[PDB]
Amino acid sequence: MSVIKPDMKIKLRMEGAVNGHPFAIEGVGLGKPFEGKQSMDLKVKEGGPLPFAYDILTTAFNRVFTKYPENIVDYFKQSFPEGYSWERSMSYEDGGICIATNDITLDGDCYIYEIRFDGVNFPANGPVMQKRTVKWEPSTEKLYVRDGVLKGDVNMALSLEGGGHYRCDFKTTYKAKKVVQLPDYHFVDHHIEIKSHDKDYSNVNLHEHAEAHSGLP
Amino acid sequence: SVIKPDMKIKLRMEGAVNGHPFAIEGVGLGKPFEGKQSMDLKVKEGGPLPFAYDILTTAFNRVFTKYPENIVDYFKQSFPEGYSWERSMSYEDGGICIATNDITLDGDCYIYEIRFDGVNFPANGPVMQKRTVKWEPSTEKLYVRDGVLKGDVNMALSLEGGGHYRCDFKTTYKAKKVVQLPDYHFVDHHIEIKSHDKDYSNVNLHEHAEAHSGLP
Amino acid sequence: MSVIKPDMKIKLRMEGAVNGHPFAIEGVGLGKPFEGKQSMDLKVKEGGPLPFAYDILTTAFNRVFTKYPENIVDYFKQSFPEGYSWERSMSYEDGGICIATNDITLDGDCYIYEIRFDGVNFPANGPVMQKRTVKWEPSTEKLYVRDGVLKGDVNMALSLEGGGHYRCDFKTTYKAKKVVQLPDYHFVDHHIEIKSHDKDYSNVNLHEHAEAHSGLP
Amino acid sequence: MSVIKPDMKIKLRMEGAVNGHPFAIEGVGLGKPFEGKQSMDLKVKEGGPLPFAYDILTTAFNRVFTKYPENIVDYFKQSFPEGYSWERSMSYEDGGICIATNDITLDGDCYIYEIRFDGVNFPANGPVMQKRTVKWEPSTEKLYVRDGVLKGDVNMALSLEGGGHYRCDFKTTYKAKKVVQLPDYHFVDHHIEIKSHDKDYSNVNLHEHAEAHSGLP
Ligand SMILES: [K+]
Ligand SMILES: [K+]
Ligand SMILES: [K+]
Ligand SMILES: [K+]
Repeated sequence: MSVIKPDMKIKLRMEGAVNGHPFAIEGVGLGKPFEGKQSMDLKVKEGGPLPFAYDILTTAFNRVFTKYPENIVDYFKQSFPEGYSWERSMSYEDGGICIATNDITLDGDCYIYEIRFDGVNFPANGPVMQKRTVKWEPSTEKLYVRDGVLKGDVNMALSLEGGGHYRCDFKTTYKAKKVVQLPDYHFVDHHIEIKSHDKDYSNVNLHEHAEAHSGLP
Repeated sequence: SVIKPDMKIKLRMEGAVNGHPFAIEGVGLGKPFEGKQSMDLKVKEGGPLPFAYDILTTAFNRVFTKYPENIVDYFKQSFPEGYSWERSMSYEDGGICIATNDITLDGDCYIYEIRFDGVNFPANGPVMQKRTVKWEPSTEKLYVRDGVLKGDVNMALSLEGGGHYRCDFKTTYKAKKVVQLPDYHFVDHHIEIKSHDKDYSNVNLHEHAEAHSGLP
Repeated sequence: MSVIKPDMKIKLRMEGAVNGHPFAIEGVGLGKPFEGKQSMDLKVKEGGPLPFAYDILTTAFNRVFTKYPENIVDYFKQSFPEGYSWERSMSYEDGGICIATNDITLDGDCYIYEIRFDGVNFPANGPVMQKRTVKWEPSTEKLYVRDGVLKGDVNMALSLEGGGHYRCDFKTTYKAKKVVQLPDYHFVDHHIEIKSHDKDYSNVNLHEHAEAHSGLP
Repeated sequence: MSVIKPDMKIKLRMEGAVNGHPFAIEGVGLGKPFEGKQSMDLKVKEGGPLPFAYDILTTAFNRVFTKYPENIVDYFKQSFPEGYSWERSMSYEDGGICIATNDITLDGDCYIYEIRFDGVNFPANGPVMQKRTVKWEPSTEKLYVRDGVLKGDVNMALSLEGGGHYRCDFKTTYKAKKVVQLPDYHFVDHHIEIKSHDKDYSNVNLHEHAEAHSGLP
């Protein structure tokens, strides 16, 4: 009581490949774990310029930054100081598919992410290889316990240039590194936004706002 | 001027699950602007039903959804001509249902013609074993595609003995006339069986639904 | 044991709906069970002229007509005279999805099918509603036992007018009406063909050739 | 002169992660490309003993070793000496999902593979993490052209210890590194087998036999 301060820092490195093309990105940021807000700056270190839509990475760049109510177990805050990991599949409607992992540790006031990201089967003319995405719409993730860990599923949509949406289904498994208390079925509303970026996206400023709830009464 | 603050509902569903035919009729009423509704359902054929009644309930109308001013209400616009929907329901254990509803309006009463079909439910699964408790509340994601409205929702049935059984809904809503097309939005749901008899020949069913646009 | 002839007959009625549009079709045919060949003539009785590619229905119009090698168990011929039923989902790459059931009985030398077929979510501009399909490619179905019944999965593809293919995944459950010996994992090669039809498909002549095998040695 | 001999060699390195646990494997082998047979020895170099069923990896360890008839275009042999790459998703019935990539080059008479393999969401209690798999059944892959490259889809099944099967759907994209003749829709029968292995699977002898065909008749 309590290793989680109302303001905390973040450092990350992501190593990855999309359609066989390796890349690496590093980031530093800060957030307010209790208001469920956070932001960070990201730099492409390898594989620049990135030949695919930068949006497909942004949800990989931590649910501790989630405003939780008193009446809902917070699975992620409990997990610390030791931390937790997640595994995620991201299945796009045109047969594109990404899978990512994050190992999350804590070093004093700073969370440290080790991220692996991989994607394949994106069509050369699809909205990802042509960089035709605008942003992720807001979302509501559904979280439920299975086999003693936490699952989260969310229907995601990328707004497209020239209108319409491009759909993706996320399936995440969250794994506390130690015994914590398990939440009941609940929801997390999200909104992730790229607030600014250069032309090749080599530098990105990224924000997220997330709040948990129990849905309709 | 066809949508009165209090409306009635009449429906018939004809269907089959794992090749077993059945039919259900229902009467109900709701408050379209409050996004609340309820109804009484009676199994007319194929009773007693050999499968979890819960797979049928979401088939038994987004007219009954509370829409804000700032969000276009596709469903209230479609009347008096009305609209139809098509829906696939994909269960994590390979069970799959598809349903259709053709919705018309007669005076103050909505009329549903529903077809429901399901296959490949495992005999030892929670559907055929009837081990479901209720649907969790949900948030549906609605977006336009090819001039019509799509709605996708991550659904989950609570199970006897704990845990959940997941289902992915994909719905297409089709107005039977030209209507204004909404921006990407959400509909929170909560559907509940309030009462039923032992073998579910009689069911009282409630839904509460509200539209919104997510996190500012 | 002997309730099957080297030549047998078929009668069927299918009732169905695609995208909410009801229809009905009847058919009569004959086949050579032990050779795995059959053909039939089909007539639209209701809902004509069908507004969707007829091809989506054709596999719905009996594995009794499969040549089975002596060394593979034949679940299908073995089930008669009590017969069997099947349930099938057919998932198309564009979100279109059909499910169908067949209850198969035997009356003397004639199999009788009671078929229900339903499909939804076919896009208005897609190859099914726009009737742009040419034929099913031949296929190899994979059959395996689960929970004391027989499963069959097959990767299907419709050739398209002006090139390319439109993919569909079939998952079938076959259920004998009496206890039968269960087969080992095996394959059925298929080739289904519309040999002739009239302009709007009110009348169709349909052939299938099917042989079981156990793959590369 | 043809860069493809009747007998050729193979060298590979795979780097990967399953459920967030990294590993690396190297292999050397040889095969007869015009006969569609090949074999190789594999050694775990990092991450061993592998904590998951080795079986999930084996298909990631080259369609060149496929016997093509003369009447079917051979996308793979044509692609050399410049070679080709593939991307593959492998979707398991219990929500486990792997994606892999292979970049294939040619050095003299030795193919060189650079392989990335990633898998997530395999349940702790599943047959992959519990190592309850026996072998892959033989299979028939379906190959078709799309967007000027070659697609291959295959229904796979792992035989399980003490009965039954565990199903996986493969979707592969093959990309020649230069312009080659595109084939028409066809099939490849496969049979992959671990012929021998030591106890924790640090050392594996792996064989594959593959033949192309056009289906019935
Ligand atoms: K863009
Ligand atoms: K129950
Ligand atoms: K056509
Ligand atoms: K084993």
